[PDB]
Amino acid sequence: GLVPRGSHMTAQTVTGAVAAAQLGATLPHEHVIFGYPGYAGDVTLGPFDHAAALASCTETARALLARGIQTVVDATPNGCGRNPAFLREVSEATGLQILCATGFYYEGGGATTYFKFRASLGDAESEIYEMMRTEVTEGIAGTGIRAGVIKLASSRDAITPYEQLFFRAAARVQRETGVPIITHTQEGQQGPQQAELLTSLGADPARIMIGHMDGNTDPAYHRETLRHGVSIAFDRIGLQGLVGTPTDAERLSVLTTLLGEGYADRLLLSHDSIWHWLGRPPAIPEAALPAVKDWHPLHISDDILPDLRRRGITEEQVGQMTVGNPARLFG
Amino acid sequence: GLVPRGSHMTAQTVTGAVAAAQLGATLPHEHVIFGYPGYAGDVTLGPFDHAAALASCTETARALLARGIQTVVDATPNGCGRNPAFLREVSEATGLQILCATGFYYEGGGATTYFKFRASLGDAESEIYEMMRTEVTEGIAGTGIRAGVIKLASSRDAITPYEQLFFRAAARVQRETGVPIITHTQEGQQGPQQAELLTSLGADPARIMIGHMDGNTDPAYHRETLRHGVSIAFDRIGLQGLVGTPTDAERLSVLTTLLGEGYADRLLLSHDSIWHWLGRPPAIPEAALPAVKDWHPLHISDDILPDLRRRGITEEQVGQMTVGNPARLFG
Ligand SMILES: [Co+2]
Ligand SMILES: [Co+2]
Ligand SMILES: [Co+2]
Ligand SMILES: [Co+2]
Ligand code: NA
Ligand code: NA
Ligand code: NA
Ligand code: NA
Ligand code: NA
Ligand code: NA
Repeated sequence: GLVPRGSHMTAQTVTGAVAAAQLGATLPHEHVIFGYPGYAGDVTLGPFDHAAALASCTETARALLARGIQTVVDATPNGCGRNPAFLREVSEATGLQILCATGFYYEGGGATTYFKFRASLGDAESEIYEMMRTEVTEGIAGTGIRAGVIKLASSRDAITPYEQLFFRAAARVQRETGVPIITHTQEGQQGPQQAELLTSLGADPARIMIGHMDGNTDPAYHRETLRHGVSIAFDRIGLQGLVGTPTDAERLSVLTTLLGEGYADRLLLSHDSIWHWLGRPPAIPEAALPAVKDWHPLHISDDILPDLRRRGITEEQVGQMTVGNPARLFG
Repeated sequence: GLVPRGSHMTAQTVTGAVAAAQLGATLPHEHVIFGYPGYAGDVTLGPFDHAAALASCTETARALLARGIQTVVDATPNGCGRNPAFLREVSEATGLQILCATGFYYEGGGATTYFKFRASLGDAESEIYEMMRTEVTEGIAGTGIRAGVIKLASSRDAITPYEQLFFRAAARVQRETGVPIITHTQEGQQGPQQAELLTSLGADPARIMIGHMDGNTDPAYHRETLRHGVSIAFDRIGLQGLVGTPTDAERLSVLTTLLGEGYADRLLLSHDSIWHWLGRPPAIPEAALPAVKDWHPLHISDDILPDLRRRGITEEQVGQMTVGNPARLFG
């Protein structure tokens, strides 16, 4: 198959390097804690309850370990609450391995004023490249905790000039270190584009995972993204009917077709779940209850995998998506 | 003249209440420390140097006190680096009185994802009202440090539906507590609108200061804002040629005309200066040097006031803008 080619480090979780073989079954895109940019501005009424958060998260972590999931990739952008030290707390308490990211969110949902501004004053791309490179080879906020992946995100209608500063910095870093890249696609679009862009910028397709691909239901769109030899991820499984987002029945339709055409080695599955919100706890409006009912990290282990298997998917296919793939991609 | 009418507390600086008579000459809109939303995401390479920052800021503070300026209103939005405890450090070290704000920035330069999101899920206006009310009557992040003013900001083309959530919350709070409101106008527009809106929402025009009014050079625009009986502020004096922003020569042209028509009691003067940047220190491109040369907090005391006086402005007019007005408005 296609093996990563070029410089390579070692999967750097928030508690240290780990050999690819030790990653085990993995959820490639989740969020232990998250907060939309501005949550910090609601600190007075939406303060972080460390004790409550640490207890809640370790609880969830132990439930994953109970299901054989040994590793989780936390994809929280630098502006969206990323807290390595805490993540490390959760990891050290449970034994769950967690990698964290480096990067900012798409123009519309990230804390974009800062670099959008620096961009007008100078070489922001280079500045972003330096931050990424440092966070992936030395550590974050000087804690010694390195990022295990670079997270990129784009908007619906295009990968904006601001978002591209980040794709270029990432490519530089991916080329230089071999670190993996996971991405966020907005409302099921730009998947092929990020693939064309990253590969054209020289980033290794074998270390690239185009995210939120379940956000699109036309399998032609997936087949086109996969042409670039990158991995794609149905990573919001469980979130049904919010922000474009299709139903799982729909996601599984596509998946069984792609699996049916031999794409097992390029497909990963996650929830993009949030275990503990930062800011004021979200007020889930009555009509939205069903949309998020299966939007938790135990959904794939308990509902999805059994559903694929009983449909014809093999134990080997499930094993390739949940263990094989994360192994080669982050390992 | 027009005196504040309705409930009223006491000017709440970051070190306690202070009688209006004790405010002295004041700079109604400055920023001891600031950071565009996202600066926190650049923590690894743009970390906060407390010692260096505390030394730099107290230095600046002492320079203001040396010029008779006894009070500064820090207008930093909740997402833009607001740090009451630190502000209090600077105040306690020098004796400079500082009030801090409560509020978020305009849709385009603030950390707007959070509430723009909560807005779609529920009654964000009410949530924002609660935060504001608490921060102005009880304190911020539970530190006991209360906000002395509510800061509102709008965009260039309109006061957006998101920005209006904030104008409505503020109005509620202004009506209920009597706390002052200072605002940010984008690229010299919406001044009359914020005035129409706030007053129509029942906020006291005698506790309202429409900001960044020097951003517009047509005095017809000022005269129309002033019709609502609110105060207007040429509060970016010193920033010349960046983000619309006119030249001081131009700002003074308008000012001497407004002063010439008897508007002394409704005009305030500030710099919207930043004493210490949060994040990676800003890279000032060669061509921009002149634009920010006079963009520091000693500019009005040393250059502006002497310029007005030598033009015909009286010691009493200068005294009304720099001492009288802040006294009634924040006192
Ligand atoms: Co995403
Ligand atoms: Co996510
Ligand atoms: Co402003
Ligand atoms: Co300002
Ligand atoms: Na558990
Ligand atoms: Na971000
Ligand atoms: Na793969
Ligand atoms: Na000094
Ligand atoms: Na803000
Ligand atoms: Na006034």
